Amino acid sequence: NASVPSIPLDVLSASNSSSQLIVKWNPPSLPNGNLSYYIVRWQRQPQDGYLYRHNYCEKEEAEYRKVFENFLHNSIFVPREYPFFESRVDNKERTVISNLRPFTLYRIDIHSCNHEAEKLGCSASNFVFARTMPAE
Amino acid sequence: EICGPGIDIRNDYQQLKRLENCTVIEGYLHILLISKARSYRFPKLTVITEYLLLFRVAGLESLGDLFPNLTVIRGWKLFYNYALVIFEMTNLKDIGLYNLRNITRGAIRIEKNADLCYLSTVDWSLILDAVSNNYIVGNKPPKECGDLCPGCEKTTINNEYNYRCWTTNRCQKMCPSTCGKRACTENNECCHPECLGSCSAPDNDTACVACRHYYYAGVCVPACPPNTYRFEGWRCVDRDFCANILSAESSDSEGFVIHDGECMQECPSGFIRNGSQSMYCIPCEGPCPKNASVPSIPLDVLSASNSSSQLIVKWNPPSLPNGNLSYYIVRWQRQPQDGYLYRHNYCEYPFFESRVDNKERTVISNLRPFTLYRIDIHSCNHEAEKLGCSASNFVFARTMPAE
Repeated sequence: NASVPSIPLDVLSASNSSSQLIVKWNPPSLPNGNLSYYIVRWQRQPQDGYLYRHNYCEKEEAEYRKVFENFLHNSIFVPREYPFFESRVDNKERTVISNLRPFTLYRIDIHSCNHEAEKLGCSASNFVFARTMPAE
Repeated sequence: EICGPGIDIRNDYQQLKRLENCTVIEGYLHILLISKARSYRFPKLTVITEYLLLFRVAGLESLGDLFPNLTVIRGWKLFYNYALVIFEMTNLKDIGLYNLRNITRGAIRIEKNADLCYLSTVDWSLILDAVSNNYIVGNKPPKECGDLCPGCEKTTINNEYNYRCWTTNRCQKMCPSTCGKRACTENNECCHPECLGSCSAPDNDTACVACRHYYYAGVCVPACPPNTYRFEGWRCVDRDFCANILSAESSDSEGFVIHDGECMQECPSGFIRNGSQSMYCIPCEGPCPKNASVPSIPLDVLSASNSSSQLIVKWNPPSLPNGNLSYYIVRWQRQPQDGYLYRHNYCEYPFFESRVDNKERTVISNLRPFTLYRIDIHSCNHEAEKLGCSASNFVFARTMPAE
Protein backbone atom coordinates (compact mmCIF):
# COMPACT_ATOMS: atom_id res chain seq x y z
CA ASN A 1 0.00 0.00 0.00
CA ALA A 2 1.14 3.57 -0.65
CA SER A 3 1.33 5.88 2.33
CA VAL A 4 1.69 9.41 3.71
CA PRO A 5 5.30 10.60 3.26
CA SER A 6 7.43 11.15 6.30
CA ILE A 7 7.79 14.73 7.45
CA PRO A 8 10.73 16.50 5.78
CA LEU A 9 14.14 15.84 7.31
CA ASP A 10 16.71 18.30 8.56
CA VAL A 11 14.57 21.39 8.08
CA LEU A 12 17.04 24.28 8.24
CA SER A 13 16.68 27.98 7.48
CA ALA A 14 18.51 31.28 7.39
CA SER A 15 18.23 34.92 6.38
CA ASN A 16 20.85 36.25 3.99
CA SER A 17 19.19 39.66 3.59
CA SER A 18 16.68 41.90 5.30
CA SER A 19 13.17 41.22 3.95
CA GLN A 20 14.48 37.89 2.61
CA LEU A 21 14.78 34.32 3.85
CA ILE A 22 16.49 31.18 2.60
CA VAL A 23 15.31 27.75 3.72
CA LYS A 24 16.86 24.30 3.21
CA TRP A 25 15.71 20.86 4.32
CA ASN A 26 16.32 17.21 3.52
CA PRO A 27 14.11 14.64 1.72
CA PRO A 28 11.88 12.62 4.04
CA SER A 29 13.09 9.55 5.89
CA LEU A 30 10.35 7.48 4.22
CA PRO A 31 8.99 8.94 0.98
CA ASN A 32 6.73 5.87 0.71
CA GLY A 33 6.37 7.06 -2.87
CA ASN A 34 7.60 9.51 -5.49
CA LEU A 35 7.75 12.89 -3.85
CA SER A 36 5.63 15.13 -6.09
CA TYR A 37 6.51 18.24 -4.15
CA TYR A 38 7.02 19.93 -0.83
CA ILE A 39 4.83 22.75 0.46
CA VAL A 40 6.37 25.40 2.69
CA ARG A 41 4.22 27.84 4.59
CA TRP A 42 5.10 30.90 6.60
CA GLN A 43 3.14 33.38 8.69
CA ARG A 44 4.07 36.53 10.50
CA GLN A 45 4.24 35.73 14.16
CA PRO A 46 3.47 38.52 16.65
CA GLN A 47 6.29 39.66 18.87
CA ASP A 48 5.85 37.97 22.20
CA GLY A 49 2.90 38.78 24.41
CA TYR A 50 3.38 41.25 27.20
CA LEU A 51 6.93 42.60 26.57
CA TYR A 52 5.46 45.52 24.60
CA ARG A 53 3.94 47.38 27.54
CA HIS A 54 6.69 47.26 30.16
CA ASN A 55 9.31 50.01 30.39
CA TYR A 56 12.64 48.20 30.23
CA CYS A 57 14.53 51.51 30.01
CA GLU A 58 18.02 -14.73 26.73
CA LYS A 59 15.43 -12.51 25.07
CA GLU A 60 12.40 -14.18 23.53
CA GLU A 61 10.02 -11.28 22.79
CA ALA A 62 9.81 -12.06 19.06
CA GLU A 63 7.70 -15.10 20.00
CA TYR A 64 5.63 -12.67 22.04
CA ARG A 65 5.12 -10.27 19.13
CA LYS A 66 4.13 -13.20 16.93
CA VAL A 67 1.15 -13.64 19.24
CA PHE A 68 -0.17 -10.25 18.14
CA GLU A 69 0.68 -11.00 14.51
CA ASN A 70 -1.22 -14.31 14.67
CA PHE A 71 -4.47 -12.57 15.63
CA LEU A 72 -3.89 -10.03 12.85
CA HIS A 73 -3.21 -12.72 10.24
CA ASN A 74 -6.86 -13.73 10.64
CA SER A 75 -7.87 -10.39 9.07
CA ILE A 76 -6.62 -8.52 6.01
CA PHE A 77 -5.89 -4.81 5.73
CA VAL A 78 -6.34 -3.42 2.22
CA PRO A 79 -6.46 0.25 1.19
CA ARG A 80 -8.62 0.70 -1.91
CA GLU A 81 -3.64 35.72 13.48
CA TYR A 82 -1.28 37.34 10.99
CA PRO A 83 -1.61 36.00 7.43
CA PHE A 84 0.25 33.05 5.98
CA PHE A 85 2.03 33.45 2.73
CA GLU A 86 2.41 30.10 0.98
CA SER A 87 4.36 28.44 -1.81
CA ARG A 88 4.76 24.91 -3.15
CA VAL A 89 8.15 23.36 -3.79
CA ASP A 90 8.87 22.13 -7.30
CA ASN A 91 12.19 20.34 -6.82
CA LYS A 92 14.73 21.29 -4.17
CA GLU A 93 14.53 20.98 -0.44
CA ARG A 94 15.47 24.66 -0.69
CA THR A 95 13.44 27.79 -1.50
CA VAL A 96 13.67 31.56 -1.01
CA ILE A 97 11.07 33.98 0.41
CA SER A 98 11.24 37.77 0.03
CA ASN A 99 9.62 41.08 1.04
CA LEU A 100 9.43 39.95 4.67
CA ARG A 101 9.05 42.43 7.54
CA PRO A 102 12.66 43.19 8.63
CA PHE A 103 13.61 41.77 12.06
CA THR A 104 10.19 40.13 12.49
CA LEU A 105 9.93 36.48 13.46
CA TYR A 106 8.14 34.08 11.10
CA ARG A 107 6.92 30.55 11.49
CA ILE A 108 7.87 28.23 8.64
CA ASP A 109 5.94 25.00 8.13
CA ILE A 110 7.26 22.45 5.64
CA HIS A 111 5.18 19.48 4.44
CA SER A 112 6.55 16.75 2.17
CA CYS A 113 4.21 15.10 -0.29
CA ASN A 114 4.34 12.14 -2.63
CA HIS A 115 2.72 11.09 -5.89
CA GLU A 116 -0.24 9.81 -3.87
CA ALA A 117 -0.85 12.90 -1.72
CA GLU A 118 -3.41 13.94 -4.32
CA LYS A 119 -5.25 10.86 -3.02
CA LEU A 120 -3.63 10.11 0.34
CA GLY A 121 -3.06 13.74 1.25
CA CYS A 122 0.32 15.28 1.92
CA SER A 123 2.51 14.63 4.96
CA ALA A 124 2.40 16.50 8.21
CA SER A 125 4.92 19.31 8.52
CA ASN A 126 8.42 19.35 9.78
CA PHE A 127 9.02 22.93 10.88
CA VAL A 128 11.56 25.38 12.31
CA PHE A 129 11.78 29.07 13.29
CA ALA A 130 14.08 31.78 11.90
CA ARG A 131 14.28 35.59 11.98
CA THR A 132 14.84 37.90 9.02
CA MET A 133 17.77 40.30 9.00
CA PRO A 134 16.74 43.75 10.31
CA ALA A 135 16.22 46.67 7.92
CA GLU A 136 19.74 47.97 7.48
CA GLU B 1 -22.23 -12.29 37.87
CA ILE B 2 -19.18 -14.52 37.72
CA CYS B 3 -18.51 -14.29 33.99
CA GLY B 4 -16.30 -16.83 32.23
CA PRO B 5 -14.70 -19.29 31.53
CA GLY B 6 -12.86 -16.96 29.15
CA ILE B 7 -13.60 -13.73 27.33
CA ASP B 8 -12.43 -12.87 23.80
CA ILE B 9 -13.89 -9.56 22.58
CA ARG B 10 -13.09 -8.39 19.06
CA ASN B 11 -14.22 -6.23 16.13
CA ASP B 12 -17.09 -4.15 17.56
CA TYR B 13 -18.02 -2.14 20.65
CA GLN B 14 -21.58 -3.46 20.16
CA GLN B 15 -20.07 -6.80 21.20
CA LEU B 16 -18.51 -5.17 24.30
CA LYS B 17 -22.05 -4.96 25.77
CA ARG B 18 -21.50 -8.51 27.08
CA LEU B 19 -20.14 -6.74 30.19
CA GLU B 20 -23.47 -5.13 31.16
CA ASN B 21 -24.07 -7.68 33.94
CA CYS B 22 -20.49 -8.84 34.64
CA THR B 23 -18.75 -7.86 37.88
CA VAL B 24 -16.15 -10.65 38.14
CA ILE B 25 -14.35 -12.20 35.18
CA GLU B 26 -13.02 -15.73 35.53
CA GLY B 27 -10.01 -16.11 33.26
CA TYR B 28 -8.21 -13.70 30.97
CA LEU B 29 -9.76 -10.86 29.00
CA HIS B 30 -8.63 -10.24 25.40
CA ILE B 31 -9.71 -7.07 23.57
CA LEU B 32 -8.77 -7.16 19.87
CA LEU B 33 -9.31 -5.20 16.67
CA ILE B 34 -12.12 -2.98 17.97
CA SER B 35 -13.01 0.06 15.88
CA LYS B 36 -15.98 2.24 16.71
CA ALA B 37 -18.65 4.20 14.86
CA ARG B 38 -19.15 6.38 21.74
CA SER B 39 -18.64 6.56 25.46
CA TYR B 40 -18.95 3.32 27.40
CA ARG B 41 -18.92 2.62 31.12
CA PHE B 42 -18.61 -0.73 32.92
CA PRO B 43 -18.36 0.05 36.65
CA LYS B 44 -19.88 -3.36 37.47
CA LEU B 45 -16.53 -4.97 36.67
CA THR B 46 -14.33 -4.78 39.75
CA VAL B 47 -11.80 -7.63 39.89
CA ILE B 48 -10.10 -9.64 37.15
CA THR B 49 -8.19 -12.74 38.05
CA GLU B 50 -5.37 -13.42 35.59
CA TYR B 51 -4.33 -10.70 33.11
CA LEU B 52 -5.97 -8.06 30.91
CA LEU B 53 -4.95 -7.62 27.26
CA LEU B 54 -6.07 -4.80 24.94
CA PHE B 55 -4.95 -4.54 21.32
CA ARG B 56 -5.83 -1.89 18.69
CA VAL B 57 -8.96 -0.60 20.43
CA ALA B 58 -9.56 2.49 18.31
CA GLY B 59 -12.09 4.99 19.63
CA LEU B 60 -11.17 5.05 23.35
CA GLU B 61 -9.65 8.33 24.55
CA SER B 62 -9.15 7.41 28.22
CA LEU B 63 -9.60 4.24 30.26
CA GLY B 64 -11.56 6.03 32.97
CA ASP B 65 -14.42 6.18 30.48
CA LEU B 66 -14.87 2.41 30.48
CA PHE B 67 -13.65 0.83 33.73
CA PRO B 68 -13.44 3.45 36.47
CA ASN B 69 -14.20 0.98 39.29
CA LEU B 70 -11.98 -1.91 38.07
CA THR B 71 -10.11 -2.13 41.37
CA VAL B 72 -7.97 -5.32 41.40
CA ILE B 73 -6.22 -7.52 38.86
CA ARG B 74 -4.84 -10.62 40.62
CA GLY B 75 -2.61 -11.88 37.81
CA TRP B 76 -2.74 -15.42 39.24
CA LYS B 77 -1.58 -16.36 35.75
CA LEU B 78 0.45 -14.01 33.63
CA PHE B 79 1.00 -13.26 29.97
CA TYR B 80 4.70 -14.06 29.69
CA ASN B 81 4.94 -12.89 33.32
CA TYR B 82 2.92 -9.79 32.41
CA ALA B 83 -0.41 -9.14 34.11
CA LEU B 84 -1.34 -6.17 31.92
CA VAL B 85 -0.53 -5.52 28.26
CA ILE B 86 -1.65 -2.43 26.33
CA PHE B 87 -0.50 -2.31 22.71
CA GLU B 88 -0.96 0.11 19.80
CA MET B 89 -3.75 2.05 21.57
CA THR B 90 -3.83 4.89 19.06
CA ASN B 91 -5.79 7.81 20.60
CA LEU B 92 -5.67 6.67 24.25
CA LYS B 93 -4.64 9.82 26.11
CA ASP B 94 -4.81 8.92 29.81
CA ILE B 95 -5.43 6.22 32.42
CA GLY B 96 -8.46 7.48 34.35
CA LEU B 97 -8.93 4.06 36.00
CA TYR B 98 -8.93 5.89 39.29
CA ASN B 99 -10.37 3.13 41.51
CA LEU B 100 -7.46 0.84 40.54
CA ARG B 101 -6.02 -0.10 43.95
CA ASN B 102 -3.99 -3.27 43.29
CA ILE B 103 -2.31 -5.48 40.72
CA THR B 104 -1.25 -8.50 42.74
CA ARG B 105 1.03 -10.66 40.57
CA GLY B 106 2.70 -9.77 37.30
CA ALA B 107 4.69 -7.06 35.53
CA ILE B 108 3.34 -4.38 33.19
CA ARG B 109 4.16 -3.92 29.50
CA ILE B 110 3.09 -0.71 27.71
CA GLU B 111 3.91 -0.33 24.00
CA LYS B 112 3.05 1.94 21.03
CA ASN B 113 0.44 4.04 22.90
CA ALA B 114 1.66 7.07 20.98
CA ASP B 115 -0.94 9.49 22.43
CA LEU B 116 -0.98 8.22 26.03
CA CYS B 117 -0.25 10.80 28.68
CA TYR B 118 -0.06 10.21 32.44
CA LEU B 119 2.71 7.67 31.82
CA SER B 120 4.87 8.04 34.94
CA THR B 121 2.22 10.05 36.81
CA VAL B 122 1.24 6.78 38.53
CA ASP B 123 3.24 5.36 41.44
CA TRP B 124 3.34 1.75 40.26
CA SER B 125 4.98 0.72 43.54
CA LEU B 126 1.72 1.42 45.40
CA ILE B 127 -0.41 -0.84 43.23
CA LEU B 128 1.96 -3.67 42.27
CA ASP B 129 5.09 -5.35 43.51
CA ALA B 130 8.12 -5.87 41.24
CA VAL B 131 7.74 -2.74 39.11
CA SER B 132 11.39 -3.30 38.05
CA ASN B 133 9.96 -5.87 35.60
CA ASN B 134 7.81 -3.40 33.68
CA TYR B 135 8.42 -2.51 30.02
CA ILE B 136 7.16 0.88 28.82
CA VAL B 137 8.36 1.84 25.34
CA GLY B 138 7.27 3.80 22.29
CA ASN B 139 4.39 5.54 24.09
CA LYS B 140 3.93 9.29 23.85
CA PRO B 141 7.31 10.88 24.68
CA PRO B 142 6.86 12.08 28.28
CA LYS B 143 9.18 15.03 27.62
CA GLU B 144 6.53 16.14 25.10
CA CYS B 145 3.39 14.64 26.60
CA GLY B 146 4.13 17.04 29.44
CA ASP B 147 2.03 15.26 32.02
CA LEU B 148 0.22 17.20 34.73
CA CYS B 149 -1.23 16.41 38.13
CA PRO B 150 -3.54 18.67 40.14
CA GLY B 151 -2.42 20.32 43.35
CA CYS B 152 -2.84 15.88 45.35
CA GLU B 153 -0.03 13.56 46.47
CA LYS B 154 3.55 12.80 45.54
CA THR B 155 6.29 10.28 46.27
CA THR B 156 9.98 9.58 45.67
CA ILE B 157 9.49 8.33 42.12
CA ASN B 158 12.92 6.86 41.38
CA ASN B 159 15.44 9.73 41.55
CA GLU B 160 12.60 12.27 41.56
CA TYR B 161 9.77 13.14 43.87
CA ASN B 162 6.65 14.04 41.94
CA TYR B 163 2.88 14.25 42.10
CA ARG B 164 1.02 11.06 41.24
CA CYS B 165 -2.03 11.23 38.99
CA TRP B 166 -4.23 8.93 36.92
CA THR B 167 -5.65 11.88 35.00
CA THR B 168 -5.95 15.63 35.40
CA ASN B 169 -9.07 15.10 37.51
CA ARG B 170 -8.06 11.94 39.40
CA CYS B 171 -4.93 11.00 41.33
CA GLN B 172 -3.55 7.54 42.18
CA LYS B 173 -5.52 7.24 45.40
CA MET B 174 -3.67 5.85 48.38
CA CYS B 175 -3.88 4.91 52.05
CA PRO B 176 -2.01 6.27 55.09
CA SER B 177 0.39 4.29 57.25
CA THR B 178 -2.49 3.86 59.71
CA CYS B 179 -3.61 1.23 57.20
CA GLY B 180 -0.25 0.84 55.44
CA LYS B 181 0.16 -2.70 54.15
CA ARG B 182 -3.62 -2.91 54.66
CA ALA B 183 -6.06 -1.27 52.29
CA CYS B 184 -8.41 1.64 52.99
CA THR B 185 -11.65 3.30 52.02
CA GLU B 186 -11.64 6.73 50.35
CA ASN B 187 -11.53 8.83 53.55
CA ASN B 188 -8.42 6.95 54.78
CA GLU B 189 -10.56 4.51 56.75
CA CYS B 190 -8.60 1.30 57.01
CA CYS B 191 -10.04 -1.78 55.34
CA HIS B 192 -10.32 -5.20 56.96
CA PRO B 193 -6.97 -7.07 56.99
CA GLU B 194 -8.51 -9.88 54.90
CA CYS B 195 -9.70 -7.25 52.43
CA LEU B 196 -8.05 -6.11 49.21
CA GLY B 197 -8.34 -2.72 47.51
CA SER B 198 -11.08 -0.23 48.23
CA CYS B 199 -13.88 -0.95 50.70
CA SER B 200 -17.48 0.15 50.97
CA ALA B 201 -16.93 0.12 54.74
CA PRO B 202 -13.70 0.08 56.76
CA ASP B 203 -12.49 -2.90 58.77
CA ASN B 204 -15.28 -5.19 57.56
CA ASP B 205 -14.57 -8.43 55.68
CA THR B 206 -18.23 -8.48 54.55
CA ALA B 207 -18.00 -4.98 53.01
CA CYS B 208 -14.95 -5.62 50.81
CA VAL B 209 -14.63 -4.94 47.13
CA ALA B 210 -11.97 -7.66 47.01
CA CYS B 211 -10.06 -10.09 49.23
CA ARG B 212 -6.28 -10.45 49.40
CA HIS B 213 -6.40 -14.20 50.07
CA TYR B 214 -9.83 -15.71 49.45
CA TYR B 215 -13.54 -14.96 49.23
CA TYR B 216 -16.39 -17.09 50.51
CA ALA B 217 -20.09 -16.36 51.06
CA GLY B 218 -19.37 -12.65 51.23
CA VAL B 219 -16.43 -13.21 53.60
CA CYS B 220 -12.77 -12.56 52.90
CA VAL B 221 -10.83 -15.50 54.39
CA PRO B 222 -7.18 -16.65 54.65
CA ALA B 223 -7.72 -20.29 53.61
CA CYS B 224 -10.55 -22.61 52.68
CA PRO B 225 -12.73 -24.18 55.40
CA PRO B 226 -12.33 -27.93 55.61
CA ASN B 227 -15.02 -29.02 53.14
CA THR B 228 -14.00 -26.17 50.83
CA TYR B 229 -10.92 -26.23 48.65
CA ARG B 230 -8.81 -23.69 46.81
CA PHE B 231 -10.02 -22.87 43.29
CA GLU B 232 -8.08 -20.84 40.76
CA GLY B 233 -6.42 -18.81 43.46
CA TRP B 234 -9.09 -16.55 44.92
CA ARG B 235 -12.21 -18.43 46.04
CA CYS B 236 -13.11 -21.71 47.76
CA VAL B 237 -15.50 -24.33 46.34
CA ASP B 238 -16.89 -27.47 47.95
CA ARG B 239 -16.08 -31.08 47.12
CA ASP B 240 -19.30 -31.34 45.11
CA PHE B 241 -18.67 -28.13 43.15
CA CYS B 242 -15.59 -29.56 41.47
CA ALA B 243 -17.57 -32.81 41.26
CA ASN B 244 -19.77 -30.83 38.88
CA ILE B 245 -16.65 -29.57 37.05
CA LEU B 246 -15.78 -31.60 34.01
CA SER B 247 -12.58 -29.97 32.86
CA ALA B 248 -12.29 -28.34 29.45
CA GLU B 249 -13.24 -30.56 26.53
CA SER B 250 -10.00 -32.23 25.43
CA SER B 251 -8.46 -35.61 24.73
CA ASP B 252 -7.23 -35.49 28.35
CA SER B 253 -10.50 -34.03 29.64
CA GLU B 254 -11.48 -35.39 33.05
CA GLY B 255 -13.13 -33.86 36.08
CA PHE B 256 -11.08 -31.44 38.08
CA VAL B 257 -9.07 -32.85 40.96
CA ILE B 258 -8.39 -31.72 44.53
CA HIS B 259 -4.89 -31.91 45.94
CA ASP B 260 -2.97 -29.94 48.55
CA GLY B 261 -6.42 -28.50 49.21
CA GLU B 262 -6.55 -26.92 45.75
CA CYS B 263 -9.07 -27.94 43.13
CA MET B 264 -7.16 -27.95 39.85
CA GLN B 265 -7.69 -28.97 36.23
CA GLU B 266 -5.03 -31.64 36.58
CA CYS B 267 -2.58 -33.00 39.10
CA PRO B 268 0.83 -31.34 39.41
CA SER B 269 3.66 -33.28 37.84
CA GLY B 270 4.73 -36.15 40.04
CA PHE B 271 1.16 -36.63 41.28
CA ILE B 272 -1.72 -38.72 39.92
CA ARG B 273 -5.41 -39.24 40.56
CA ASN B 274 -6.37 -41.89 43.06
CA GLY B 275 -7.81 -45.05 41.52
CA SER B 276 -10.30 -44.76 38.65
CA GLN B 277 -9.54 -41.10 37.91
CA SER B 278 -10.63 -40.11 41.37
CA MET B 279 -11.31 -36.56 42.55
CA TYR B 280 -8.08 -36.44 44.58
CA CYS B 281 -4.45 -36.61 43.49
CA ILE B 282 -1.84 -38.85 45.11
CA PRO B 283 1.96 -38.62 44.61
CA CYS B 284 3.75 -41.20 42.51
CA GLU B 285 6.72 -42.66 44.31
CA GLY B 286 9.27 -42.75 41.52
CA PRO B 287 8.42 -41.52 38.03
CA CYS B 288 4.71 -41.58 37.29
CA PRO B 289 3.66 -44.23 34.74
CA LYS B 290 2.86 -42.99 31.25
CA ASN B 291 41.85 -22.87 37.41
CA ALA B 292 39.85 -21.32 40.23
CA SER B 293 39.38 -17.57 40.56
CA VAL B 294 38.38 -15.19 43.33
CA PRO B 295 34.74 -15.98 44.16
CA SER B 296 31.96 -13.50 43.82
CA ILE B 297 30.54 -12.01 46.97
CA PRO B 298 27.71 -14.28 48.19
CA LEU B 299 24.28 -13.43 46.80
CA ASP B 300 21.17 -12.17 48.50
CA VAL B 301 22.61 -12.06 52.00
CA LEU B 302 19.68 -11.29 54.27
CA SER B 303 19.07 -11.27 57.99
CA ALA B 304 16.55 -10.37 60.65
CA SER B 305 16.02 -10.60 64.39
CA ASN B 306 13.39 -12.55 66.31
CA SER B 307 14.79 -11.98 69.81
CA SER B 308 16.89 -9.46 71.66
CA SER B 309 20.59 -10.43 71.72
CA GLN B 310 20.05 -12.67 68.66
CA LEU B 311 20.03 -12.60 64.87
CA ILE B 312 18.96 -14.98 62.12
CA VAL B 313 20.58 -14.71 58.70
CA LYS B 314 20.14 -16.17 55.22
CA TRP B 315 21.91 -15.76 51.90
CA ASN B 316 22.26 -17.16 48.36
CA PRO B 317 25.14 -18.84 46.48
CA PRO B 318 27.36 -16.32 44.69
CA SER B 319 26.83 -14.83 41.24
CA LEU B 320 30.13 -16.37 40.08
CA PRO B 321 31.05 -19.35 42.24
CA ASN B 322 34.31 -19.55 40.29
CA GLY B 323 34.66 -22.94 41.96
CA ASN B 324 33.18 -25.41 44.39
CA LEU B 325 31.78 -23.38 47.22
CA SER B 326 33.62 -25.02 50.14
CA TYR B 327 32.13 -22.87 52.88
CA TYR B 328 31.18 -19.39 53.98
CA ILE B 329 33.11 -17.27 56.46
CA VAL B 330 30.92 -14.69 58.22
CA ARG B 331 32.10 -11.45 59.80
CA TRP B 332 30.04 -8.84 61.61
CA GLN B 333 30.75 -5.30 62.81
CA ARG B 334 28.95 -2.77 64.99
CA GLN B 335 27.89 0.30 63.19
CA PRO B 336 27.35 3.48 65.19
CA GLN B 337 23.88 4.90 65.25
CA ASP B 338 23.79 7.50 62.54
CA GLY B 339 26.15 10.46 62.71
CA TYR B 340 24.88 13.85 63.73
CA LEU B 341 21.44 13.04 65.26
CA TYR B 342 22.95 12.48 68.73
CA ARG B 343 23.86 16.09 69.45
CA HIS B 344 20.40 17.64 69.56
CA ASN B 345 18.04 17.29 72.51
CA TYR B 346 14.61 17.01 70.89
CA CYS B 347 12.58 17.42 74.11
CA GLU B 348 36.95 0.73 66.85
CA TYR B 349 34.12 -1.76 67.02
CA PRO B 350 35.52 -5.29 66.69
CA PHE B 351 34.91 -7.60 63.82
CA PHE B 352 33.93 -11.10 64.76
CA GLU B 353 34.74 -13.80 62.21
CA SER B 354 33.38 -17.34 61.96
CA ARG B 355 33.38 -20.03 59.26
CA VAL B 356 30.23 -21.71 57.98
CA ASP B 357 29.91 -25.45 57.42
CA ASN B 358 27.14 -25.82 54.82
CA LYS B 359 23.95 -23.74 54.98
CA GLU B 360 23.37 -20.33 53.50
CA ARG B 361 22.03 -19.71 57.00
CA THR B 362 23.50 -19.10 60.45
CA VAL B 363 22.73 -17.68 63.88
CA ILE B 364 24.65 -15.04 65.86
CA SER B 365 24.30 -14.49 69.59
CA ASN B 366 25.01 -12.31 72.63
CA LEU B 367 24.49 -9.03 70.78
CA ARG B 368 23.36 -5.83 72.48
CA PRO B 369 19.56 -5.53 71.92
CA PHE B 370 18.56 -2.79 69.43
CA THR B 371 22.13 -2.06 68.44
CA LEU B 372 22.69 -1.89 64.70
CA TYR B 373 25.11 -4.40 63.20
CA ARG B 374 27.08 -4.76 60.03
CA ILE B 375 27.51 -8.36 58.94
CA ASP B 376 30.34 -8.94 56.50
CA ILE B 377 30.29 -12.28 54.71
CA HIS B 378 33.30 -13.35 52.70
CA SER B 379 32.92 -16.30 50.33
CA CYS B 380 35.99 -18.43 49.82
CA ASN B 381 36.35 -21.09 47.16
CA HIS B 382 38.63 -24.10 47.54
CA GLU B 383 41.52 -21.93 46.28
CA ALA B 384 40.52 -18.74 48.13
CA GLU B 385 42.90 -19.96 50.88
CA LYS B 386 45.64 -19.19 48.31
CA LEU B 387 43.81 -16.70 46.07
CA GLY B 388 42.40 -14.72 48.99
CA CYS B 389 38.74 -14.85 49.85
CA SER B 390 36.00 -13.04 48.01
CA ALA B 391 34.94 -9.53 48.60
CA SER B 392 32.00 -9.28 50.93
CA ASN B 393 28.36 -9.43 50.24
CA PHE B 394 26.90 -7.43 53.04
CA VAL B 395 23.86 -6.22 54.91
CA PHE B 396 23.11 -4.13 57.97
CA ALA B 397 20.61 -5.53 60.45
CA ARG B 398 19.34 -4.77 63.93
CA THR B 399 18.69 -7.04 66.90
CA MET B 400 15.19 -7.03 68.29
CA PRO B 401 15.01 -4.35 71.01
CA ALA B 402 15.16 -4.91 74.72
CA GLU B 403 11.90 -3.74 76.28
